[PDB]
Amino acid sequence: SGFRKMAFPSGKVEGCMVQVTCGTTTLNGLWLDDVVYCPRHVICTNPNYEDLLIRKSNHNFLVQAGNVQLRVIGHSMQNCVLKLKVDTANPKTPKYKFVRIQPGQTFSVLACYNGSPSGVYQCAMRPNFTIKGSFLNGSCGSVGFNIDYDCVSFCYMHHMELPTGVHAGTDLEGNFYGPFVDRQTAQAAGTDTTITVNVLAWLYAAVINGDRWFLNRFTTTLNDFNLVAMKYNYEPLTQDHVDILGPLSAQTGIAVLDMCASLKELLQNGMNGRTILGSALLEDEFTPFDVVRQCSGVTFQ
Amino acid sequence: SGFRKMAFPSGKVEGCMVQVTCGTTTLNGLWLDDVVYCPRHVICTNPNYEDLLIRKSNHNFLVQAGNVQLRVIGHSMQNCVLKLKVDTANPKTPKYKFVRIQPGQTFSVLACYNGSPSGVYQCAMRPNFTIKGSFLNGSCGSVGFNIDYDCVSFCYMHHMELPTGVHAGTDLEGNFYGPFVDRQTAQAAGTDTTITVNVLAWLYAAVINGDRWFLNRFTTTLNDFNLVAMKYNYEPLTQDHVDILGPLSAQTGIAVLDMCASLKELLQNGMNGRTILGSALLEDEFTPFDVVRQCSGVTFQ
Ligand SMILES: *[C@H](O)[C@H](C[C@@H]1CCNC1=O)NC(=O)[C@H](CC1CC1)NC(=O)[C@@H](NC(=O)OCc1ccccc1)C(C)(C)C
Ligand SMILES: *[C@H](O)[C@H](C[C@@H]1CCNC1=O)NC(=O)[C@H](CC1CC1)NC(=O)[C@@H](NC(=O)OCc1ccccc1)C(C)(C)C
Repeated sequence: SGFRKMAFPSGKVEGCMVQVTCGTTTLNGLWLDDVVYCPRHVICTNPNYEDLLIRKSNHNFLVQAGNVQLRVIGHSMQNCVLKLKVDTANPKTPKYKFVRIQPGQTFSVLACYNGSPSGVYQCAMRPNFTIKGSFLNGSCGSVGFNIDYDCVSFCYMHHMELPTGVHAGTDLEGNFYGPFVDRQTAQAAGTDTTITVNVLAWLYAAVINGDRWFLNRFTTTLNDFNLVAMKYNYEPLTQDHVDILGPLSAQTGIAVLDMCASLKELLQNGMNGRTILGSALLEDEFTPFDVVRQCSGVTFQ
Repeated sequence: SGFRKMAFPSGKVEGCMVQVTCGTTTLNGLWLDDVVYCPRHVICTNPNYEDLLIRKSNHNFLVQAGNVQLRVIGHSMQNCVLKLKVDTANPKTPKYKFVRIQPGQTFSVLACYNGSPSGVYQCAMRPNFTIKGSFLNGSCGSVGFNIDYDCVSFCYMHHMELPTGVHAGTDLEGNFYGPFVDRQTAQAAGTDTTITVNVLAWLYAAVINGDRWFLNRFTTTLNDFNLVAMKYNYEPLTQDHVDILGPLSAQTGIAVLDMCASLKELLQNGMNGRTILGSALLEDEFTPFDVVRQCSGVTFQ
């Protein structure tokens, strides 16, 4: 019992983190096989990164793997990431993949400074393609990831903080999530919405854990719910979302559209001082998979 | 910027987790040097664990270190933990200590099943010596820990779930936190309180992060605050607590007793639909150290 916002164990990723210093910029890099990936804004000196990178030399890049130097034997840029070719393959390279996630999906973040891990936490890709992380100067190059059995799917590399305190970054192929650029220009996040399928998943987690007070006799149609969703700045719920909530609906014996009726009432009436799973707000950064994973006990290695 | 409930990187602990099977009980163990620590209720068959342990043989204990067998060459019981002497020292043993924490202190939990890590999350030792964890059948033997630079301080080993869905366990010397026993007798948690110094720390985190709406002109004395604390089932605030909040008070320029006045108003008036750091409740599982750590970026290795 219990429900916590739970990150993946970070060991496999910790073994990949290195420090990349170039000029007076230090940030983190990800060392997989004989390549170190890091944000291209580590490059010296509106910037024109192809200009800037040709002025570079391999010896300009100081890569720190713990206390061991890594000799850079080549470099290239891939969209907004730099790939530093090094002469030693990381002996701790896990089985891995580069995946791009969808808004509403969750991942763990290993926050790092100077190539050293500070902490691990979970978050979601918001509908507006930002993440609500916890990142200070020097955190660039920290990565986000999911683990499936033994394989690390890297999905995020951190690049910048936007002026609402939210964060933006790229996939590991260097392509930004959202309409952001690695320029210290005026950029704004854009209007966010609540991830409806996740809120419903979390309501199922609450039921599995004994919070039942928000349940009701009522029911509703998918269209009548989506009419209320739009009013409260919730994302529309699709038949695919109803399908993915299926297993949770089966386990609890509450039909998806019934749990939607509960959410409608919660949206129109509030919680009246009650809490759900220790929260006084409707939580939307747990996916249906996160809930099943946590309430069935799937492990990794 | 940002504030997340952040766990320590779990790598150093992941390398210590093993599976201990004995009869039809499987749970987790902690493998440090040539000893495996696990809950003594793994023992066969109101139980009398000294009786039960003498009936035992070394070969009764199946210790799984990944896919490698560990031969048990001796066993002894230390309070409510078993120490299984094995013939191989764990080559991945970190620098470590066994520490007992105080109510109000926080730690990371590496939740494990069958010796394999499932996830990592942060929590606090409640004033009533329970923790609000996330634990399913098979999680016993999972540990809680803090990391200071390179040294892992183990503080918790998981043993049981109480009938409110909260969790109880021991330090690594086998001594329970709180008045609990490793007996499937009727046991109840006992009345909990809110950890006041932590709530104030979290309010300082909010100010550091730009939430300022709850701040006020007012002030108050330590005794007049503690009179309001007692009314709302908050722990009393001591001059020592005021002292530890000192650094946060300095950084923000808000005197501790002023932030107490803010908390009084929040207690008497509620939040009126506002949120603080993404919460509609007053959060009390961040210590002053957790806040400083996260808003200054301390790392580990
Ligand atoms: C890399 O270590 C840091 C991490 C960053 C610093 C504080 N929190 C963080 O996550 N990243 C950077 O320093 C960025 C480098 C730029 C991309 C090449 N810069 C920023 O994050 C930057 N934000 C920014 O310039 O974009 C928003 C903006 C700019 C101007 C006007 C309005 C909005 C800041 C200002 C945070 C350093
Ligand atoms: C070890 O893997 C499990 C972990 C436990 C199961 C579900 N969530 C958990 O954290 N621990 C046990 O199975 C415990 C072993 C007992 C200590 C020797 N048992 C329990 O946790 C047990 N709880 C319990 O017996 O105490 C509370 C109680 C008992 C009777 C009447 C009122 C209250 C349960 C019932 C959860 C298995």
